[PDB]
Amino acid sequence: DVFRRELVDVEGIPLFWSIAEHWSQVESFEARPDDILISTYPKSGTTWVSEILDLIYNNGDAEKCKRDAIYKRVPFMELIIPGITNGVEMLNNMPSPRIVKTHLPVQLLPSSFWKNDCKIIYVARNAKDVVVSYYYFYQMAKIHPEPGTWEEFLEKFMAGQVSFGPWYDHVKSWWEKRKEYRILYLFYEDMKENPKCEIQKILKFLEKDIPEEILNKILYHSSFSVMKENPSANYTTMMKEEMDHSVSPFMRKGISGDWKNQFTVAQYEKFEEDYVKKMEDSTLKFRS
Ligand SMILES: Nc1ncnc2c1ncn2[C@@H]1O[C@H](COP(=O)(O)O)[C@@H](OP(=O)(O)O)[C@H]1O
Repeated sequence: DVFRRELVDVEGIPLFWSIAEHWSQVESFEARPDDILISTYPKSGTTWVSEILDLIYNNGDAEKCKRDAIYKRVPFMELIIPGITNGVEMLNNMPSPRIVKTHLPVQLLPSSFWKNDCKIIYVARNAKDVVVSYYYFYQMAKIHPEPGTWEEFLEKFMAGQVSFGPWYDHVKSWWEKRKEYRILYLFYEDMKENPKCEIQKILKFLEKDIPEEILNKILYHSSFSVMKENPSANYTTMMKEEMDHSVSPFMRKGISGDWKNQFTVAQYEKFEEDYVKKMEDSTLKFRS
């Protein structure tokens, strides 16, 4: 059974066992100067931004963006599972310009990205909404260990004992990294509030100037209501053994503030006290 195993340490970070097993392929990954890397802590808007980028690259052409599932159009680089998928292989075989997905902490990113000085789009999301999204994702996406109860999972999340390690260090170190490499550092909440503004930021970062009409096409097709029902974007093409949407759909709620529905008041107060200690020295600021 490739599913439901315990995580394995890779350079200090808990990762899926099969990523650890095939780490050589990941560490030696060959980037290209025109790769665009989408980098996120899990559940922070990866799919949303991936779809936006593929829409941009296809001039808003919805049919072209249905050429394959999002996880084939924008490969999850480090995800290697025996008999199931190999993100590195998928990317090696992909023509430029490539859009690459990762969740690796900064210190684990393949060094080729730095050597090629790639542009990177990092997406962050408020921690409370992330842990809620991640709890349900752990339940449905069977590569993860069992999450246990919400209480148990929340404690694991606070302790960084989850796939890809602690949220706190992930977002903080990627934020610091923006001084060394070209990183457009976006917030899920900003995309919720004014998606047009955020897509315009992406376009500027990519040095692309497009007609208003194309921008509006991209906006329309990247909305939650459209993506939720789009089988090329909503992960329903995944084998049921890998993702069981009857447990929880991938496109779950797509809002900011679902944390209020999940956290008890006591859990919230405890989480905030812990958060302040971990985050007060970083210049990073979030809305919940
Ligand atoms: N177009 C969109 N607009 C808003 N949220 C979206 C979205 N597409 C996906 N999401 C949300 O992004 C989260 C998945 O993130 P990732 O792609 O990084 O795994 C899920 O959050 P919820 O579980 O809070 O609904 C999902 O519903």
